[PDB]
Order: sequence, then structure tokens, then C-alpha cells
Amino acid sequence: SLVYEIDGTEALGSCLRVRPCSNDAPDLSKCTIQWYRSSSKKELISGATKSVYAPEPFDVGRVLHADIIYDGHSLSLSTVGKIDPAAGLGSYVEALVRKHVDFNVVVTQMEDHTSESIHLFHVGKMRIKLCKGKTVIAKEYYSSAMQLCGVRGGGNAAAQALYWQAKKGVSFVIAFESERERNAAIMLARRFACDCNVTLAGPEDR
Amino acid sequence: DPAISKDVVLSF
Repeated sequence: SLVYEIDGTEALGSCLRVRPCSNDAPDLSKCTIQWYRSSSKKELISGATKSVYAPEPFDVGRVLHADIIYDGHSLSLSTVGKIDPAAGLGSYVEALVRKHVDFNVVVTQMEDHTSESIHLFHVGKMRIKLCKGKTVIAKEYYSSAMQLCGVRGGGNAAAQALYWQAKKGVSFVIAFESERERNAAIMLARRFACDCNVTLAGPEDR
Repeated sequence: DPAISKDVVLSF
């Protein structure tokens, strides 16, 4: 008997979680979970396979859904309404878009990586670069090989982390000081990429 | 990419 519901604040900046609603609902770790966003179709969010999903900028104004599957039974869930905007985000991105801009970050994957070393994540008009002091870690011009999106798993920092695949086989997970910086960096990168005729999105995004 | 879905934790 599959009975679950999506809980959490339905706005950019928070996390949503599937929660059990009955005593005999199997544990979610034994289920297969897949998150989707409405387009009247639903589009799969690739890699969003955990019981927690943090919305990112593409999710704003969309209903989110989770399918949960166990042993041939399935249940399709939806948020109460569309994911709301983050207050002030548009205006902040508009101020950043005039500039040719960097963010303090921590790198949490390149394999796991626990460092308190602050790196700088430069989102430029034509390229992104990741630096630790004077050492450049990776530097790439916007292209079809690059992906950039909100991270698709759990953890307390998911709403403030993004995934960047610089080019095939080279990817990072990066965490910002706040949700607002994380989201502004995704929106800004995407806008600069679109000016360069590149559609910068996460793996399999539509 | 397993990375895209790993838990992200902080304790900046």
C-alpha cells in the first residue's frame, strides 16, 4: 500500500520532500523515486531520484511531481501549486547582467571533497571559471557540452548548491553562501550563455 | 553522473 505526500514550502529557496502517510507504506529507500516538472505534460528531472528535491530556476511557475514505485505499484504525487519565485531574484540578476562577476563558494564534489577553502566562481560574459587563489581549477567557454543546474539530491545545502559539468568527464558540485547567490549564478550563466547562442541547462533538460 | 545527486552538506 503506497501512501505518501510531498511536503515543504513551494518556493524557490527551499526543499521539498516525499513523506510517508501510512504505517504500512514501505520505506522510501526501497522505492524508486523520480521527480518531474510540468511543461500539459510533465518533463523528467534527470538525476532527481531521491526523496528530497530542491527547486532551481527552471522550476519556478511549474507544478512539481514525484512518481514513487515499489514492486509493480506506483503513485504519482504533485505539489499543491506552482513553485513560487524568490523575492528580489529577478532584480538582482538584472543588476549582475550589466557586468562582464564572482561568487565565493565551497567545492563539495570533483569524488567527495571536504574543504573549507573558499574558491571563486566567475560567471562571465563568455566563460565560466573556477579558481582557488591564483590557481585556476577549470575554465571553459559556454558550449553544448557544458551543463549547469541546481543539484538534484538531498542534504541541508541542496538549495544552495549547483552542479557544473565543465566539459565531458569534468564536473563539480559547488555550494554558495546563500540560496540567492546560488540561483543568481545559474540564471546569470544561462543568460550569458543564451547571448552566446548556447542553451545551458542540466542533463536532459527540455 | 552520481555527483548530480549526492547529498550536499555544509557546517562559510
